[PDB]
Amino acid sequence: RGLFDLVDDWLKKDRFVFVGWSGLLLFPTAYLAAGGWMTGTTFVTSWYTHGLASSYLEGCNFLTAAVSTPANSVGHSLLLLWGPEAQGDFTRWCQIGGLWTFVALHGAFGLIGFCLRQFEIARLVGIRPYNAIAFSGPIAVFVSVFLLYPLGQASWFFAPSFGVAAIFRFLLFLQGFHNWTLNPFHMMGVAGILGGALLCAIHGATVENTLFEDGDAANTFRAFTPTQSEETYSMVTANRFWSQIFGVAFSNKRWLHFFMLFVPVTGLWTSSIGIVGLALNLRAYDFVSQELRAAEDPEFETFYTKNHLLDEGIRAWMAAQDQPHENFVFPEEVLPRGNAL
Amino acid sequence: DLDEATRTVVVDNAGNTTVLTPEQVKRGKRLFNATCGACHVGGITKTNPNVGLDPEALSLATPRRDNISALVDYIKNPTTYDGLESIAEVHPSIKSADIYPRMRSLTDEDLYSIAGHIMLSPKIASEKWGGGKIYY
Amino acid sequence: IAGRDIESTGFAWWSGNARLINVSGKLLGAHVAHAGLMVFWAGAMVLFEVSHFVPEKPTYEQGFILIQHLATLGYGIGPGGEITSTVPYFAVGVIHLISSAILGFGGIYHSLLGPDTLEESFPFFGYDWRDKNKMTTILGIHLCLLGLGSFLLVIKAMYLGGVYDTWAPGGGDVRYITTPTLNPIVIFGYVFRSPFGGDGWVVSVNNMEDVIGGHIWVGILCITGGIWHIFTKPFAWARRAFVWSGEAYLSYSLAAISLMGFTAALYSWYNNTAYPSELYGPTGPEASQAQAFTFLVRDQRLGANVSSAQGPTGLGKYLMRSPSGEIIFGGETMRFWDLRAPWVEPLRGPNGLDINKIKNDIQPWQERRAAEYMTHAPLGSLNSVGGVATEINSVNYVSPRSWLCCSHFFLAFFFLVGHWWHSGRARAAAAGFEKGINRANEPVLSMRPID
Amino acid sequence: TEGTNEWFGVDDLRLLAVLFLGHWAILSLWLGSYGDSNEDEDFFGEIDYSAR
Amino acid sequence: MLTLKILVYTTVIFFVSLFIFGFLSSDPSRNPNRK
Amino acid sequence: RLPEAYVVFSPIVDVLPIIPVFFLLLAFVWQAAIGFR
Amino acid sequence: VSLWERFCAWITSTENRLYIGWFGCLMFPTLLTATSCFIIAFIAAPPVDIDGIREPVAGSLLYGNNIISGAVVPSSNAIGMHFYPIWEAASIDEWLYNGGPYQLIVLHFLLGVSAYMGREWELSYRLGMRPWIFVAFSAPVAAASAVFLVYPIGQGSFSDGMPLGISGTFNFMLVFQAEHNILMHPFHMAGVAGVFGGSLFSAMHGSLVTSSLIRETTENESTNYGYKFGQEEETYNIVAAHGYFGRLIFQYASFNNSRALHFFLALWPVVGIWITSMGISTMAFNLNGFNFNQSVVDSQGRVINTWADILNRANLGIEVMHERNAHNFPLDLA
Ligand code: CLA
Ligand code: CLA
Ligand code: CLA
Ligand SMILES: CCCCCCCCCCCCCCCC(=O)OC[C@H](COP(=O)(O)OC[C@@H](O)CO)OC(=O)CCCCCCCCCCCCCCC
Ligand SMILES: CC1=C(/C=C/C(C)=C/C=C/C(C)=C/C=C/C=C(C)/C=C/C=C(C)/C=C/C2=C(C)CCCC2(C)C)C(C)(C)CCC1
Ligand SMILES: CC1=C(/C=C/C(C)=C/C=C/C(C)=C/C=C/C=C(C)/C=C/C=C(C)/C=C/C2=C(C)CCCC2(C)C)C(C)(C)CCC1
Ligand SMILES: CC1=C(/C=C/C(C)=C/C=C/C(C)=C/C=C/C=C(C)/C=C/C=C(C)/C=C/C2=C(C)CCCC2(C)C)C(C)(C)CCC1
Ligand code: OEX
Ligand SMILES: [Fe+2]
Repeated sequence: RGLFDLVDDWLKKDRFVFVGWSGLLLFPTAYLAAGGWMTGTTFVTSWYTHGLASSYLEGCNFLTAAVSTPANSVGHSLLLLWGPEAQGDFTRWCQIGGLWTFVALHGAFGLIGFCLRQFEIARLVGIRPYNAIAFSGPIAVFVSVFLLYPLGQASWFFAPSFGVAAIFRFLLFLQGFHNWTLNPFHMMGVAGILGGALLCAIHGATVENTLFEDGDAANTFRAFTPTQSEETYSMVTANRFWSQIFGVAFSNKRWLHFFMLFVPVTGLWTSSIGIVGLALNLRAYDFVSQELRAAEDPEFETFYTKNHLLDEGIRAWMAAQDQPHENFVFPEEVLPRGNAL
Repeated sequence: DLDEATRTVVVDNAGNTTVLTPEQVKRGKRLFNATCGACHVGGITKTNPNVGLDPEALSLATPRRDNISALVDYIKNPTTYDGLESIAEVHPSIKSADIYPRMRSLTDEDLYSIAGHIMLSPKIASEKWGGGKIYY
Repeated sequence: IAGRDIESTGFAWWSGNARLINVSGKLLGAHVAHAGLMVFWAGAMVLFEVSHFVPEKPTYEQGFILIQHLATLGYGIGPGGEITSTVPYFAVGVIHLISSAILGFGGIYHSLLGPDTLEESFPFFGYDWRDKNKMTTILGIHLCLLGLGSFLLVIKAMYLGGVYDTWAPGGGDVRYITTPTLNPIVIFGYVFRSPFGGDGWVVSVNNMEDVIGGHIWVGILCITGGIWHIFTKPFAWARRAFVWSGEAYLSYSLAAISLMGFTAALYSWYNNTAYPSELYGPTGPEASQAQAFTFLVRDQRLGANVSSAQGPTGLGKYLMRSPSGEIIFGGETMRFWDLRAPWVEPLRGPNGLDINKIKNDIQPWQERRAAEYMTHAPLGSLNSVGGVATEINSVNYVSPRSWLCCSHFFLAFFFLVGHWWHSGRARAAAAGFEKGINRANEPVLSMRPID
Repeated sequence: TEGTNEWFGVDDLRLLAVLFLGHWAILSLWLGSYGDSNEDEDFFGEIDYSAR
Repeated sequence: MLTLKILVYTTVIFFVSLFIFGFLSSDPSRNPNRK
Repeated sequence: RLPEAYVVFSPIVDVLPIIPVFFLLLAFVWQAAIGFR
Repeated sequence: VSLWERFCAWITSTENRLYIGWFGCLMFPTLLTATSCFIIAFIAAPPVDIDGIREPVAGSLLYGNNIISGAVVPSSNAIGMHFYPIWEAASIDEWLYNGGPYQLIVLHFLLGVSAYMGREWELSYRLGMRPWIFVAFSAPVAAASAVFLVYPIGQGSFSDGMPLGISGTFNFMLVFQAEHNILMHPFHMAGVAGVFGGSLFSAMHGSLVTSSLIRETTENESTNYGYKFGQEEETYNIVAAHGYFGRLIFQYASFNNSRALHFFLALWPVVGIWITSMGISTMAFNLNGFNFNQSVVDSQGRVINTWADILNRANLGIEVMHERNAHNFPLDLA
């Protein structure tokens, strides 16, 4: 009837890719985060920001290429193309590291626009919105690492660059400087990721091994029409199996599939709380009862004090080349070496 | 950006400087990694780390070893660091090249390019050559 | 088209060679075609390994794996691991290449024109999987060949040229095995050792007299057991324990071939007798001892008493004492104190490394060997740059031991998975429930209350 | 003495009489049912359901 | 220490022999299909 | 390298170990042309 | 009638509370001895010479540790690969000093887990199930045998084996990074994709079932009580969740087949952990990951740094500091 109704009926039309209202936020912003990454890893260097090479023009393969974080002198500037740093020039915008905030900002509005996509399709199909709530897990890892972690730090420079090996140094930068593995929020996150991979490997292998005979063929994939009301696997058998192997087992398909949602997602929320606590440098660095004892008793050694000496090697050896803006000129005689290494 | 001023290396004990043609610096790298680079990788010596390929360490040898003519001298007749006795029996050489099968086929220009690589590499990388793992 | 779609058989295209279980001509043509590929690779790889051979670099620096098996047989090898000729390596790679064109033609004949079942026309070759007299005959015929193939090693090492002994007195050279060891307390001594350190179950055969003397007993067993399974029939206990079907025999092999898969992958890491260090490069244990021996020679020239040289931990910096009492090398190399190598065994005694022989008799070929085995340690990378994991990109070396111990070991786990898949199906195909649970008769419902 | 090359780790003679009386004490249990059966009765199955 | 050692080889080849003579005990026939 | 009567065929021999991989891909090409039936 | 047949009938009975089976004849004695020694060695066990340099590393709770730092320490560098039982130790005090209980726990663990795996087969045979849950459990058995068995073999000592603890795990992972460069190795890459993908398709499948549940309850009671146990009606509209994901990405990327869907959940992690556990195995024999250090150069020949060179300087920090007293010679061959 009205003008709003014609636009509402056009976006929600059955077509190849469902656009909806949320596609106006997703499809422009996701296309430019992805294309900003493919351009930045191919053409744009890191020679002026980090003093590296992170492009395909500079000989890096898929692994050692990245879209890199800007300089520490930029601080937390948004680095707009028209801004006071770039001033409209495209070429000087790329050399300062403007594509990285271009990827991260238009990417953050892609994950907004993709989670709104999951509320919109669920309302048209008419289902409960648990996909949009389980996808809030990965939103809490993007925001609290690519956005909330460099905000608490000195600049955008201490953020993960969007490249394969550039994530890998961020894994190593976070052990030596922060002792991230000791943090109980990672420990509750590893329990959800390795716990979530566990549940789909079991539920994958128990459904597929309690199937009913619905055909004479040896292939069991053929014997399932999608609109049938009979269940395709014996729940009573699978309960009787695991009650004797493992001792305790699900007797509820509604509780089972909810539990496959809770376990992976909670590991992304609990691990997201800790990385917000490392923006503020509130790290779980030391057990002081272990540290006061190892200072007074020069014979008491645990595995825990062995990890601190591994972190002095990370804090001293890479920090010269890690942070060229700070100009660490270490002598050879201050770098902690071991015996004969 | 391999300028001929950068390719110009010292050639004799007096101090004359000649330039290396661009096939000398290319064969000089392939031959060095294939022959010498098993132990002398990046200027350090694996089996005796005191005696390196540093331009400081080549100069302090009792015959001065920085020259191209002095390095090819060492290859055909390797004395020690103080130059009193020969270690041709244990270092690969031309004189003791029946034991080492790796040096039975080397010409004069091939040692001229290997010694070119040992001399021209501290001019390219100033501190990485023989600086150990600190300067990797 | 009948027999070659899912409507006739019940197997999809991806599990398509499972249609060959109950046809015998198509199955025979498949096993002789894959045998045509095993041959064809080995002929074409050696020709590839000959055309890239350079006499300057050693045999292991050039990254070959197949022309070093023939050098252990003794073709074209000189004294001290120096490959001389490389005309006989060309000859072997052609015979294993021409012959695959014949085995290729059997795979394309028997599987595209041969009868589907041999049991109709050819009653000698035709069979059934459920038959137990025929299957032990097929096992028996193909065991007497593995007996005869073991004597070809013994004939070649005693009569036809000899084999390469790295322990040969005077240096490693092609040596006729004159007097092999035929003692079953010694030969089956290996088979019942511990697999752990120091004993090292079957890897630790340390001379060619036990190798060639051992392949005699293999030829004795595989012929008597070949004749045993031709004549006889499986006993009462053997008929009750097995599943006599087609896929069950396949999952019996896949368990045993994985045993051979791990063991050949552990020969290549530790053994320096069947795999000479002159050919395959130094072992994992050997390059750890060659480092400590090199700096032993280095600081002995500085007038340092190396026996009384107190280490930084309080142990021996150079010579210390093993937990069984022997004089060994010190460092992280104290774990590899069982390293028995032809360049360190001149310095042994009853007690271990003889200190009098270290102070006086170190020969310069041992210094040329320990410096060669330090710089060519088996530590590499996938892009084939050597050294430690933090080495810069200048050398191009990964040891051929690390390619064999990481690829046959790689396969030997997946063939253990093949024992798990193919025997889970074959035990359940014998029982009837491999297609799923019957809806009319569920076995769990006719059981006790659950508790 | 750890790294001795002795069969099954049998160091002393007394450990043999342990091994022989372990396999045989259950073997004799096993022969009480599956022993003394007909060793000449076949089947053309994949699996036998003969008797207890 | 040679008294403990005797006790272990009893316990190992007790349960290993129950394993070996378990599957020799007509073990394929113990299925819910028949017998 | 190869003997002197065979140095001519040094390019062809370099391709030859790859050829067993090409039989694995020949099965799928044959399954595509048969229409996966 | 016989005593053995009345014992085989009990040990293979599915009417037991827990199925014992013939693999339980060597699962239960193995894992209860790995357990009962672990609880004692984690709580009360004296310090252990791990580096073989007679510097004993404390690992138990009574010697001033916690849950995080306490760990069953691996055996000595002095022992190395040698089999070290209690009777080959001349006292228990000599056994506990040299890293005794690490070999007693690990060897009774790997036998009990490889018997727990075969036990999952056996009950699937006696219940009429298709058999292959135990093939999915091969993937953590591959990974447990990679860090406790295969990596001590190729490195030649159980001292390089993984410490049974929490802080000992991260001593294991970091030292494995410096010496082998696991992150650049494509098999750790193929299993990070296995568990990121595994936790994706877990929470992606578990959401689309819970989204499309059928009304069987009221708003006061729980959602889960609309499933009665053992019912034969399907508890969710699978056509609904297919039409949702058929619009969320596009139409042809959606499994309408629930059997092929529930197979892909078992394929992706298990293949990802088979491949990963053969990354530790091929890096046990020092076939390390990629090494792109000093790979990008200018025309002058000066080394231009990359991200791998920054990653290298993190590896050089751990390499020069791990086992800071155990080394005497310039190259960590072990
Ligand atoms: C080791 C590799 C190998 C081998 C030897 C075989 C062999 C066979 N497969 Mg098979 N297969 C394989 C891998 C292999 N497969 C793989 C990996 C898959 C999964 C994609 C399949 C899927 C598959 C299906 C789905 C089916 C088979 C079938 C068959 C059999 C008959 C084929 C036939 O009659 O069709 C005719 C074949 C052709 C027309 C192919 C022509 C290609 C020619 C032979 C290539 C020759 C090239 C060579 C260089 C020439 C050398 C000549 C010599 C003179 C030098 C045959 C025994 C069929 C079967 O079960 O039969 C009952 C069947 O249904 N296969
Ligand atoms: C293990 C492999 C194997 C097996 C079991 C068979 C079996 C069979 N083939 Mg076949 N074949 C094979 C390989 C094999 N073939 C190969 C490799 C080729 C290519 C050359 C052929 C080419 C071929 C043709 C062209 C024909 C057969 C035929 C037959 C059938 C009758 C053969 C006959 O008359 O027997 C009696 C035959 C003999 C006694 C002659 C034996 C002579 C050989 C050279 C002795 C072998 C020497 C030695 C054992 C091998 C050592 C090498 C080894 C280490 C690899 C029979 C089922 C025929 C058939 O089915 O009829 C339609 C038929 O026409 N085959
Ligand atoms: C490729 C190798 C191969 C394969 C697959 C087979 C396959 C088979 N053999 Mg065979 N065999 C082979 C080589 C092979 N054989 C060789 C080379 C020999 C000569 C030594 C034998 C000697 C042989 C005999 C004597 C018997 C078999 C039997 C069997 C059947 C399975 C039994 C089994 O595996 O128990 C595995 C069992 C063990 C590894 C341990 C068994 C321990 C025995 C029973 C203790 C009793 C002492 C006994 C007299 C042997 C003394 C040695 C020592 C143990 C004291 C099966 C058909 C049995 C059969 O049914 O005969 C037809 C049988 O009785 N085989
Ligand atoms: C030798 C081998 C013998 C088996 C060994 C036994 C060990 C088994 C462990 C018991 C799990 C008990 C947890 C109760 C849990 C409980 O009772 O749940 C009971 C629950 C049954 O749910 P139903 O379907 O009955 O629920 C329907 C509705 O009523 C939901 O409320 O079963 C499961 O879902 C458990 C599956 C996950 C199992 C979680 C196990 C996590 C591992 C343990 C973590 C702790 C280890 C800490 C050590 C420091
Ligand atoms: C930045 C920017 C921009 C732009 C944007 C865009 C427009 C972009 C796009 C772009 C794009 C969008 C890109 C793409 C790329 C792609 C690529 C380059 C791909 C590649 C691929 C590959 C290489 C892969 C591979 C493979 C294959 C082929 C098959 C098999 C598998 C694999 C995976 C291996 C603008 C203007 C706004 C401005 C601002 C800034
Ligand atoms: C059945 C079937 C199949 C299979 C196939 C196959 C497996 C085959 C094989 C094939 C084969 C296995 C082949 C072979 C061939 C070979 C040949 C044909 C050779 C020849 C040779 C020559 C020609 C040489 C020459 C020379 C000389 C003489 C001297 C030196 C140089 C040269 C080397 C050049 C498939 C998968 C498709 C599937 C379907 C069915
Ligand atoms: C050449 C040589 C030699 C020799 C060799 C020998 C003489 C061998 C032997 C071998 C043998 C003598 C082996 C054995 C093996 C055995 C086995 C590995 C067994 C297995 C068994 C089974 C598998 C069973 C199973 C079962 C059960 C447990 C229960 C019931 C069921 C059934 C029956 C299935 C020597 C050392 C001098 C050195 C180097 C060279
Ligand atoms: O033990 Mn445990 O960590 Ca395997 O690397 Mn060599 O060893 Mn000793 O150092 Mn580094
Ligand atoms: Fe499900």
